[PDB]
Amino acid sequence: DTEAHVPDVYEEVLGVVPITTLGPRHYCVILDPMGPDGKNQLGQKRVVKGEKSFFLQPGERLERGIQDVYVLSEQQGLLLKALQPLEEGESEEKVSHQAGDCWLIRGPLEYVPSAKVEVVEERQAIPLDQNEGIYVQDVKTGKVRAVIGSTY
Amino acid sequence: YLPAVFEEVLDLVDAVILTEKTALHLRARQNFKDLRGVAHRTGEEWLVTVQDTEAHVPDVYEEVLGVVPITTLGPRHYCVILDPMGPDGKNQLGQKRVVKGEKSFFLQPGERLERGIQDVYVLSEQQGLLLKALQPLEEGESEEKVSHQAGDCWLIRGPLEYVPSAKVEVVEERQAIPLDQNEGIYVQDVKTGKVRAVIGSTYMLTQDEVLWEKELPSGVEELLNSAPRNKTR
Repeated sequence: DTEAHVPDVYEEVLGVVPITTLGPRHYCVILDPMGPDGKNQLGQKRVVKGEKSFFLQPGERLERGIQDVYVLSEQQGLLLKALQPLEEGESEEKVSHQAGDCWLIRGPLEYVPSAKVEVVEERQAIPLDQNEGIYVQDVKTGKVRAVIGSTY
Repeated sequence: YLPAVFEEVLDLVDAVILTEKTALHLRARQNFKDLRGVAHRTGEEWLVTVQDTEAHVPDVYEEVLGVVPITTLGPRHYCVILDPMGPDGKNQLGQKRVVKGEKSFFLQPGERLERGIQDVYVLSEQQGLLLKALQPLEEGESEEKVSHQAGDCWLIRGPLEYVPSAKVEVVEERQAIPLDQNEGIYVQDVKTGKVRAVIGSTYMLTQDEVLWEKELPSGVEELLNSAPRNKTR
Protein backbone atom coordinates (compact mmCIF):
# COMPACT_ATOMS: atom_id res chain seq x y z
CA ASP A 1 0.00 0.00 0.00
CA THR A 2 2.68 2.52 1.03
CA GLU A 3 6.34 1.71 1.58
CA ALA A 4 6.84 4.88 3.66
CA HIS A 5 3.73 5.72 5.69
CA VAL A 6 3.61 9.00 7.60
CA PRO A 7 1.83 8.55 10.97
CA ASP A 8 -1.40 10.44 10.37
CA VAL A 9 -2.98 12.76 12.92
CA TYR A 10 -5.93 10.33 12.88
CA GLU A 11 -3.65 7.34 13.59
CA GLU A 12 -1.61 6.30 16.63
CA VAL A 13 1.31 3.97 15.94
CA LEU A 14 0.93 0.91 18.16
CA GLY A 15 4.11 -0.65 16.79
CA VAL A 16 5.85 -2.31 13.86
CA VAL A 17 5.50 -6.06 13.33
CA PRO A 18 8.29 -8.09 11.69
CA ILE A 19 7.19 -10.54 9.02
CA THR A 20 6.51 -14.01 10.42
CA THR A 21 7.94 -16.37 7.81
CA LEU A 22 7.41 -20.14 7.75
CA GLY A 23 10.19 -22.20 6.23
CA PRO A 24 9.66 -25.15 3.88
CA ARG A 25 9.60 -27.34 7.02
CA HIS A 26 7.55 -25.28 9.46
CA TYR A 27 4.07 -24.51 10.70
CA CYS A 28 2.56 -21.98 13.09
CA VAL A 29 -0.74 -21.97 14.98
CA ILE A 30 -2.25 -18.50 14.66
CA LEU A 31 -4.39 -17.81 17.71
CA ASP A 32 -7.37 -15.54 17.01
CA PRO A 33 -7.14 -15.04 13.21
CA MET A 34 -9.66 -13.11 11.14
CA GLY A 35 -11.99 -14.76 8.70
CA PRO A 36 -12.85 -13.19 5.34
CA ASP A 37 -14.91 -10.56 7.17
CA GLY A 38 -11.74 -8.98 8.56
CA LYS A 39 -12.98 -9.57 12.12
CA ASN A 40 -10.92 -11.37 14.76
CA GLN A 41 -12.23 -14.91 15.18
CA LEU A 42 -10.94 -15.23 18.74
CA GLY A 43 -10.44 -18.59 20.40
CA GLN A 44 -9.94 -20.25 17.03
CA LYS A 45 -6.53 -21.34 15.81
CA ARG A 46 -5.45 -21.79 12.21
CA VAL A 47 -2.47 -23.97 11.37
CA VAL A 48 -0.44 -22.39 8.57
CA LYS A 49 2.44 -24.08 6.77
CA GLY A 50 3.97 -24.51 3.34
CA GLU A 51 6.79 -21.97 2.88
CA LYS A 52 4.34 -19.18 3.67
CA SER A 53 5.30 -15.76 5.01
CA PHE A 54 2.74 -13.36 6.47
CA PHE A 55 2.42 -10.53 8.98
CA LEU A 56 0.99 -11.10 12.46
CA GLN A 57 -2.24 -9.21 11.92
CA PRO A 58 -3.72 -7.02 14.68
CA GLY A 59 -5.23 -9.36 17.28
CA GLU A 60 -3.51 -12.46 15.92
CA ARG A 61 -0.83 -14.29 17.90
CA LEU A 62 1.17 -17.48 17.51
CA GLU A 63 0.34 -20.34 19.88
CA ARG A 64 3.94 -21.40 20.57
CA GLY A 65 5.61 -19.61 17.67
CA ILE A 66 7.34 -21.21 14.71
CA GLN A 67 8.40 -24.53 16.21
CA ASP A 68 9.19 -27.16 13.52
CA VAL A 69 7.39 -29.55 11.19
CA TYR A 70 6.70 -33.04 12.53
CA VAL A 71 9.05 -35.47 10.78
CA LEU A 72 8.71 -39.24 11.21
CA SER A 73 10.66 -42.03 9.52
CA GLU A 74 9.71 -45.68 9.01
CA GLN A 75 10.64 -46.35 12.66
CA GLN A 76 8.96 -43.18 13.96
CA GLY A 77 5.31 -42.41 14.61
CA LEU A 78 2.96 -39.73 15.89
CA LEU A 79 0.44 -41.02 18.43
CA LEU A 80 -2.37 -38.51 17.97
CA LYS A 81 -5.51 -37.81 19.99
CA ALA A 82 -8.25 -36.02 18.04
CA LEU A 83 -9.38 -33.31 20.44
CA GLN A 84 -12.15 -32.47 17.92
CA PRO A 85 -14.24 -35.00 15.96
CA LEU A 86 -14.73 -35.12 12.17
CA GLU A 87 -11.17 -35.56 10.92
CA GLU A 88 -12.57 -36.62 7.55
CA GLY A 89 -10.69 -34.47 5.03
CA GLU A 90 -7.88 -33.34 7.32
CA SER A 91 -5.25 -35.51 5.58
CA GLU A 92 -4.96 -38.03 2.76
CA GLU A 93 -6.05 -40.93 4.98
CA LYS A 94 -9.73 -39.96 4.46
CA VAL A 95 -10.66 -41.88 7.63
CA SER A 96 -13.01 -39.82 9.79
CA HIS A 97 -11.41 -39.90 13.23
CA GLN A 98 -13.88 -39.13 15.99
CA ALA A 99 -13.27 -36.97 19.06
CA GLY A 100 -10.29 -38.33 20.94
CA ASP A 101 -9.83 -41.72 19.30
CA CYS A 102 -6.12 -42.28 19.74
CA TRP A 103 -4.74 -43.28 16.37
CA LEU A 104 -1.16 -43.87 15.33
CA ILE A 105 0.12 -42.35 12.09
CA ARG A 106 3.23 -44.18 10.93
CA GLY A 107 5.31 -44.43 7.79
CA PRO A 108 7.27 -42.34 5.31
CA LEU A 109 5.23 -39.14 5.52
CA GLU A 110 5.24 -35.67 7.07
CA TYR A 111 2.61 -34.46 9.52
CA VAL A 112 1.29 -31.04 10.47
CA PRO A 113 -1.01 -31.31 13.52
CA SER A 114 -4.26 -29.57 12.65
CA ALA A 115 -6.08 -27.48 15.24
CA LYS A 116 -8.38 -30.44 15.90
CA VAL A 117 -5.69 -33.06 16.56
CA GLU A 118 -3.03 -33.16 19.29
CA VAL A 119 0.25 -35.07 19.56
CA VAL A 120 0.58 -37.40 22.55
CA GLU A 121 3.85 -39.34 22.28
CA GLU A 122 6.63 -40.19 19.83
CA ARG A 123 6.26 -44.00 19.66
CA GLN A 124 9.73 -45.05 18.58
CA ALA A 125 9.79 -48.46 16.90
CA ILE A 126 11.27 -51.51 18.63
CA PRO A 127 13.62 -53.81 16.66
CA LEU A 128 12.75 -57.51 16.92
CA ASP A 129 14.10 -60.57 15.12
CA GLN A 130 12.67 -64.08 15.02
CA ASN A 131 12.43 -65.92 18.35
CA GLU A 132 12.32 -62.48 19.99
CA GLY A 133 9.49 -60.03 20.53
CA ILE A 134 7.79 -57.60 22.88
CA TYR A 135 4.96 -58.50 25.25
CA VAL A 136 2.26 -56.23 23.81
CA GLN A 137 -0.97 -55.64 25.72
CA ASP A 138 -3.66 -54.33 23.35
CA VAL A 139 -5.21 -52.00 25.92
CA LYS A 140 -8.24 -51.53 23.67
CA THR A 141 -9.01 -55.25 24.08
CA GLY A 142 -6.61 -56.26 26.87
CA LYS A 143 -5.29 -59.29 24.98
CA VAL A 144 -1.53 -59.63 25.38
CA ARG A 145 -0.20 -61.00 22.10
CA ALA A 146 3.59 -61.40 22.58
CA VAL A 147 4.24 -60.42 18.97
CA ILE A 148 7.53 -61.93 17.76
CA GLY A 149 9.30 -62.36 14.45
CA SER A 150 9.53 -59.19 12.39
CA THR A 151 10.04 -55.85 14.09
CA TYR A 152 7.00 -54.51 15.92
CA TYR B 1 28.64 24.12 -9.24
CA LEU B 2 28.07 27.73 -8.22
CA PRO B 3 25.38 27.63 -5.50
CA ALA B 4 22.30 29.72 -6.19
CA VAL B 5 20.77 32.27 -3.82
CA PHE B 6 18.64 29.49 -2.28
CA GLU B 7 20.78 26.32 -2.44
CA GLU B 8 22.15 25.48 1.00
CA VAL B 9 25.15 23.29 0.17
CA LEU B 10 25.35 19.96 2.01
CA ASP B 11 28.14 17.39 2.05
CA LEU B 12 29.61 16.18 -1.24
CA VAL B 13 28.26 12.65 -1.73
CA ASP B 14 30.64 10.41 -3.65
CA ALA B 15 29.60 7.55 -5.91
CA VAL B 16 29.88 4.20 -4.16
CA ILE B 17 32.30 1.68 -5.64
CA LEU B 18 30.62 -1.15 -7.56
CA THR B 19 32.81 -3.90 -8.96
CA GLU B 20 31.39 -7.27 -9.97
CA LYS B 21 32.64 -8.50 -6.58
CA THR B 22 30.07 -6.31 -4.80
CA ALA B 23 26.56 -4.95 -5.15
CA LEU B 24 25.07 -1.94 -3.38
CA HIS B 25 22.04 -2.95 -1.30
CA LEU B 26 20.00 0.20 -0.70
CA ARG B 27 16.45 1.11 0.28
CA ALA B 28 14.54 3.89 -1.45
CA ARG B 29 13.34 6.52 1.01
CA GLN B 30 10.43 7.59 -1.22
CA ASN B 31 8.89 7.24 -4.68
CA PHE B 32 11.14 8.38 -7.52
CA LYS B 33 12.71 7.17 -10.76
CA ASP B 34 16.38 6.20 -10.71
CA LEU B 35 18.98 7.15 -13.30
CA ARG B 36 18.27 3.94 -15.24
CA GLY B 37 14.56 4.85 -15.41
CA VAL B 38 12.97 2.38 -12.98
CA ALA B 39 10.10 3.33 -10.70
CA HIS B 40 10.86 2.51 -7.08
CA ARG B 41 8.51 2.53 -4.10
CA THR B 42 8.97 4.09 -0.67
CA GLY B 43 11.13 1.36 0.78
CA GLU B 44 11.52 -1.33 -1.85
CA GLU B 45 15.01 -2.75 -1.41
CA TRP B 46 16.83 -3.71 -4.60
CA LEU B 47 20.39 -4.18 -5.86
CA VAL B 48 22.43 -2.07 -8.27
CA THR B 49 25.37 -3.86 -9.89
CA VAL B 50 27.85 -3.34 -12.71
CA GLN B 51 25.12 -4.43 -15.14
CA ASP B 52 23.22 -1.17 -14.47
CA THR B 53 25.77 1.35 -13.14
CA GLU B 54 29.32 0.51 -12.09
CA ALA B 55 29.57 3.71 -10.02
CA HIS B 56 26.23 4.61 -8.43
CA VAL B 57 25.89 7.94 -6.61
CA PRO B 58 23.68 7.56 -3.50
CA ASP B 59 20.58 9.46 -4.55
CA VAL B 60 18.70 11.84 -2.27
CA TYR B 61 15.76 9.44 -2.66
CA GLU B 62 17.88 6.44 -1.61
CA GLU B 63 19.49 5.44 1.69
CA VAL B 64 22.46 3.07 1.43
CA LEU B 65 21.76 0.05 3.63
CA GLY B 66 25.07 -1.56 2.72
CA VAL B 67 27.16 -3.28 0.08
CA VAL B 68 26.85 -7.04 -0.43
CA PRO B 69 29.80 -9.13 -1.66
CA ILE B 70 29.04 -11.61 -4.40
CA THR B 71 28.15 -15.05 -3.06
CA THR B 72 29.88 -17.47 -5.41
CA LEU B 73 29.32 -21.23 -5.48
CA GLY B 74 32.26 -23.35 -6.59
CA PRO B 75 32.01 -26.33 -8.93
CA ARG B 76 31.51 -28.46 -5.80
CA HIS B 77 29.17 -26.34 -3.69
CA TYR B 78 25.57 -25.52 -2.93
CA CYS B 79 23.79 -22.94 -0.80
CA VAL B 80 20.27 -22.87 0.63
CA ILE B 81 18.85 -19.39 0.06
CA LEU B 82 16.34 -18.62 2.79
CA ASP B 83 13.50 -16.34 1.66
CA PRO B 84 14.24 -15.91 -2.08
CA MET B 85 12.03 -14.00 -4.50
CA GLY B 86 10.03 -15.67 -7.20
CA PRO B 87 9.64 -14.15 -10.66
CA ASP B 88 7.38 -11.47 -9.16
CA GLY B 89 10.36 -9.90 -7.40
CA LYS B 90 8.65 -10.41 -4.02
CA ASN B 91 10.32 -12.18 -1.10
CA GLN B 92 8.93 -15.70 -0.80
CA LEU B 93 9.74 -15.97 2.90
CA GLY B 94 9.97 -19.30 4.67
CA GLN B 95 10.90 -21.03 1.42
CA LYS B 96 14.42 -22.17 0.69
CA ARG B 97 15.97 -22.69 -2.74
CA VAL B 98 19.01 -24.91 -3.14
CA VAL B 99 21.40 -23.40 -5.67
CA LYS B 100 24.48 -25.15 -7.05
CA GLY B 101 26.45 -25.65 -10.23
CA GLU B 102 29.33 -23.14 -10.37
CA LYS B 103 26.82 -20.32 -9.95
CA SER B 104 27.64 -16.89 -8.54
CA PHE B 105 24.94 -14.44 -7.48
CA PHE B 106 24.31 -11.56 -5.08
CA LEU B 107 22.43 -12.06 -1.81
CA GLN B 108 19.33 -10.15 -2.80
CA PRO B 109 17.52 -7.90 -0.30
CA GLY B 110 15.65 -10.17 2.11
CA GLU B 111 17.50 -13.32 1.05
CA ARG B 112 19.87 -15.13 3.39
CA LEU B 113 21.88 -18.35 3.33
CA GLU B 114 20.71 -21.16 5.60
CA ARG B 115 24.17 -22.24 6.79
CA GLY B 116 26.23 -20.51 4.10
CA ILE B 117 28.32 -22.18 1.43
CA GLN B 118 29.14 -25.48 3.10
CA ASP B 119 30.24 -28.16 0.59
CA VAL B 120 28.74 -30.58 -1.92
CA TYR B 121 27.84 -34.04 -0.63
CA VAL B 122 30.37 -36.52 -2.01
CA LEU B 123 29.94 -40.28 -1.56
CA SER B 124 32.06 -43.12 -2.94
CA GLU B 125 31.15 -46.77 -3.51
CA GLN B 126 31.58 -47.38 0.24
CA GLN B 127 29.79 -44.17 1.25
CA GLY B 128 26.09 -43.36 1.40
CA LEU B 129 23.62 -40.63 2.32
CA LEU B 130 20.77 -41.86 4.52
CA LEU B 131 18.07 -39.33 3.66
CA LYS B 132 14.70 -38.57 5.23
CA ALA B 133 12.27 -36.79 2.90
CA LEU B 134 10.85 -34.03 5.09
CA GLN B 135 8.45 -33.21 2.22
CA PRO B 136 6.62 -35.76 0.04
CA LEU B 137 6.63 -35.94 -3.78
CA GLU B 138 10.32 -36.43 -4.54
CA GLU B 139 9.36 -37.54 -8.05
CA GLY B 140 11.58 -35.45 -10.34
CA GLU B 141 14.08 -34.31 -7.72
CA SER B 142 16.88 -36.53 -9.05
CA GLU B 143 17.52 -39.10 -11.77
CA GLU B 144 16.11 -41.95 -9.67
CA LYS B 145 12.55 -40.96 -10.68
CA VAL B 146 11.19 -42.82 -7.64
CA SER B 147 8.60 -40.69 -5.84
CA HIS B 148 9.73 -40.72 -2.22
CA GLN B 149 6.92 -39.89 0.18
CA ALA B 150 7.14 -37.68 3.27
CA GLY B 151 9.84 -39.03 5.55
CA ASP B 152 10.47 -42.46 4.04
CA CYS B 153 14.08 -43.04 4.98
CA TRP B 154 15.88 -44.10 1.83
CA LEU B 155 19.57 -44.75 1.29
CA ILE B 156 21.27 -43.30 -1.78
CA ARG B 157 24.49 -45.17 -2.49
CA GLY B 158 26.96 -45.50 -5.32
CA PRO B 159 29.26 -43.47 -7.56
CA LEU B 160 27.24 -40.25 -7.67
CA GLU B 161 27.09 -36.75 -6.19
CA TYR B 162 24.17 -35.48 -4.13
CA VAL B 163 22.77 -32.03 -3.42
CA PRO B 164 20.09 -32.23 -0.70
CA SER B 165 17.00 -30.47 -2.01
CA ALA B 166 14.88 -28.32 0.28
CA LYS B 167 12.48 -31.25 0.68
CA VAL B 168 15.03 -33.88 1.73
CA GLU B 169 17.31 -33.95 4.79
CA VAL B 170 20.50 -35.89 5.52
CA VAL B 171 20.40 -38.17 8.57
CA GLU B 172 23.66 -40.14 8.76
CA GLU B 173 26.73 -41.06 6.72
CA ARG B 174 26.34 -44.87 6.56
CA GLN B 175 29.92 -45.97 5.96
CA ALA B 176 30.16 -49.41 4.37
CA ILE B 177 31.36 -52.44 6.32
CA PRO B 178 33.93 -54.79 4.73
CA LEU B 179 32.99 -58.48 4.93
CA ASP B 180 34.53 -61.58 3.37
CA GLN B 181 33.09 -65.08 3.14
CA ASN B 182 32.39 -66.86 6.44
CA GLU B 183 32.10 -63.39 7.99
CA GLY B 184 29.26 -60.90 8.11
CA ILE B 185 27.28 -58.43 10.18
CA TYR B 186 24.15 -59.25 12.17
CA VAL B 187 21.70 -56.99 10.35
CA GLN B 188 18.25 -56.33 11.80
CA ASP B 189 15.91 -55.05 9.08
CA VAL B 190 14.06 -52.66 11.38
CA LYS B 191 11.36 -52.20 8.75
CA THR B 192 10.50 -55.90 9.10
CA GLY B 193 12.50 -56.89 12.20
CA LYS B 194 14.02 -59.96 10.55
CA VAL B 195 17.69 -60.32 11.45
CA ARG B 196 19.43 -61.76 8.40
CA ALA B 197 23.12 -62.19 9.38
CA VAL B 198 24.25 -61.28 5.88
CA ILE B 199 27.65 -62.84 5.14
CA GLY B 200 29.85 -63.34 2.10
CA SER B 201 30.38 -60.22 0.04
CA THR B 202 30.70 -56.85 1.74
CA TYR B 203 27.46 -55.45 3.13
CA MET B 204 26.42 -51.95 4.16
CA LEU B 205 23.13 -51.20 5.92
CA THR B 206 20.20 -50.18 3.74
CA GLN B 207 17.59 -47.54 4.60
CA ASP B 208 16.05 -49.76 7.30
CA GLU B 209 18.92 -51.78 8.77
CA VAL B 210 20.74 -51.59 12.11
CA LEU B 211 23.46 -53.80 13.60
CA TRP B 212 21.84 -56.39 15.88
CA GLU B 213 23.47 -57.49 19.13
CA LYS B 214 24.22 -61.21 19.50
CA GLU B 215 24.34 -62.37 23.12
CA LEU B 216 26.12 -65.57 24.11
CA PRO B 217 25.28 -67.57 27.26
CA SER B 218 28.75 -67.03 28.79
CA GLY B 219 30.10 -69.44 26.17
CA VAL B 220 32.51 -66.99 24.50
CA GLU B 221 35.84 -67.35 26.31
CA GLU B 222 35.84 -71.07 25.49
CA LEU B 223 35.44 -70.34 21.75
CA LEU B 224 37.78 -67.37 21.29
CA ASN B 225 40.76 -69.57 22.21
CA SER B 226 41.30 -59.18 26.78
CA ALA B 227 39.87 -57.36 23.77
CA PRO B 228 36.04 -57.52 23.80
CA ARG B 229 34.43 -59.26 20.86
CA ASN B 230 32.56 -57.33 18.19
CA LYS B 231 29.23 -58.93 19.16
CA THR B 232 27.45 -57.21 16.25
CA ARG B 233 29.22 -58.78 13.25
